[PDB]
Amino acid sequence: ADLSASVPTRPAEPERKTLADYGGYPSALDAVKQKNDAAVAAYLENAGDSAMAENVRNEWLKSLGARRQWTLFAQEYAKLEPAGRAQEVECYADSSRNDYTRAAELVKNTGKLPSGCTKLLEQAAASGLLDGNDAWRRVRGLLAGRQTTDARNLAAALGSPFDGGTQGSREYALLNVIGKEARKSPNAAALLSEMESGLSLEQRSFAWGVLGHYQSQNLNVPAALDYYGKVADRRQLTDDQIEWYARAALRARRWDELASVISHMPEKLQKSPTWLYWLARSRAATGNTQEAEKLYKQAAATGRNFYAVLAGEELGRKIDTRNNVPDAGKNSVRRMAEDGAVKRALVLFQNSQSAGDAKMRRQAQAEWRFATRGFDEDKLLTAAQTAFDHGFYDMAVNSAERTDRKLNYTLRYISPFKDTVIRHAQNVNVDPAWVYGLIRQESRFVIGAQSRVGAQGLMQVMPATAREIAGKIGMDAAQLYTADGNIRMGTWYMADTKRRLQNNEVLATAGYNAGPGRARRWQADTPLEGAVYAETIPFSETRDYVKKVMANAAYYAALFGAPHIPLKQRMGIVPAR
Ligand SMILES: CC(=O)N[C@@H]1[C@@H](O)[C@H](O[C@@H]2O[C@H](CO)[C@@H](O[C@@H]3O[C@H](CO)[C@@H](O[C@@H]4O[C@H](CO)[C@@H](O)[C@H](O)[C@H]4NC(C)=O)[C@H](O)[C@H]3NC(C)=O)[C@H](O)[C@H]2NC(C)=O)[C@@H](CO)O[C@@H]1O
Ligand SMILES: CC(=O)N[C@@H]1[C@@H](O)[C@H](O)[C@@H](CO)O[C@H]1O
Repeated sequence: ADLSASVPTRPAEPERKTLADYGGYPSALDAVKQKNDAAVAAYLENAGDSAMAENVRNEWLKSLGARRQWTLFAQEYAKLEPAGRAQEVECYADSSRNDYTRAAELVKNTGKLPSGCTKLLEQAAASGLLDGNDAWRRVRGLLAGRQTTDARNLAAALGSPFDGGTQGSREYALLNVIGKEARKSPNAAALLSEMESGLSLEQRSFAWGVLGHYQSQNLNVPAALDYYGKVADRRQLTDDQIEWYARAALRARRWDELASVISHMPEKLQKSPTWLYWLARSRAATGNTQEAEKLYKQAAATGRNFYAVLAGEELGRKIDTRNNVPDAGKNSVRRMAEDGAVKRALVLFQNSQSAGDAKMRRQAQAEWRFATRGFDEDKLLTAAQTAFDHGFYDMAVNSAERTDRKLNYTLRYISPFKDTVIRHAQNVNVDPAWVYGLIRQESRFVIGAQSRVGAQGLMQVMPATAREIAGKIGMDAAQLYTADGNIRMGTWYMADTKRRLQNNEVLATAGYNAGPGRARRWQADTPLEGAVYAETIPFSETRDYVKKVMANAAYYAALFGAPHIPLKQRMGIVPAR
């Protein structure tokens, strides 16, 4: 195979123009918030075809839609690239044309939606254009999610308001069971059992789903399964509720019930790597061996993710990190940087480095995603190398991981900084592939990374945690902000957290992100299969984090040439508390 040399040649602008436009970008976003339409229009008038312009235009359109300025809205909406239109902007545009095409899928969402989309659904409901079953499921989901005003407004649009005498008032009164606080009460199940006979099938099913969901996410597995067992129509459940029913069944090793629950999930959820793999494990455990193999093949086909790897291992396939494509040609790598949109991203990236401007760097990321948005796989792999060469490490990974068939593992799983990471890992006796896997997920190798809550650097150590580490290993807490000190702190904390959690690497990974006390709370009174512990982590961020860090670690270990450790063995057994 050759990679194609075809690269885009979009109009380029001088560095001066890119930097001038960025100079005005924060003020343009402020002008949207201040409803200074003349200022926003002036910023966009001579903007390049950039992510800056797209972002300002999208934010402007949300404001124009909220203010029902439809002539100007329609004019600016048409200027967006279709794949660049924000969800809420699309909802406003369709609503302005009385087109409720999107409502049939949007109403399946049981949580907060942007205002334009929330209103699209209310308008569809008032015109009788919503499926009633789905609409009331959304009302219930909003009630259980403390979106009470949105629930009230949708019920009113359905013709049954909360202060009416009918269905809406009954749904609203059920907050004494399904409220965020009510559902935790020791008497919630007794209260629901007393009123059950007066509830509809759908109200009963949803309310038992709320109580089961709370118990399951609290890891009270027997009670969770008792409550979920009372759900007569499982399709009434929110997606989170039915996934937490599956998680309780998985954790209890109820393979039949797990398969039954998965069969009631939306098709989208059934076809996820998670539930393809665990349904396959259920079929294996019940002696449905050929069907297990079929499901493992489907899970393995979903990509490079945690469950695709575990599914491959059940088929006898181990990770193989050789590339199945050649390197991009160097002339194409050079010409890619000449494309106007790629150049703009590289200009903002390089100037963010030289000027120490973290906000400019974030907009450089946005320009990169914008520039590469439509790219076929050959262009993605070419642009990934362009990014890597310029030191734009997170965007090298971003572009390389977006392919489906053409795999360059050296750009998906970059490993800069080995002259620092490897020795710090060795010094505390921790697996370097695990450290690289953790860095990839934490920062994507961005030296200056800072999360919204203040986690800092390559290894995303919190200032309060850095303070404690510094006091234990003879450092100044400000070394958190240097690459070498950050890696020393993060590796030491991986090792210390592991020591505190029965020396288990799965617990340590969870504890790094959620705190050691959380990781320990999530253990059971008996041992847990490692992937079962991971899939039943109550915090969605940490659950996703553990699977991504451990899958990354498996790829790094293969690239590093370490003795082979199957991912299922890396997950191993999480000990009883
Ligand atoms: C929004 C979001 O999720 N951002 C995450 C960010 O949370 C991740 O950072 C991790 O956060 C967790 C949760 O706060 C940190 O856990 C705490 O860690 C400290 C230090 O180990 C624990 O305090 C100590 O507890 C012992 C036991 O009782 C006491 O003896 C000590 O006195 C006490 N020390 C101090 C200084 O108080 C604390 O209990 C943990 N919290 C909980 C709830 O268990 C964790 O350290 C932190 N990780 C790092 C590497 O800093 C971040 C990284 O994944 O990602 C996101 O930005
Ligand atoms: C810069 C930033 O926000 N990085 C976060 C990190 O803080 C978090 O621990 C991790 C969890 O998946 O996800 C990364 O994207």
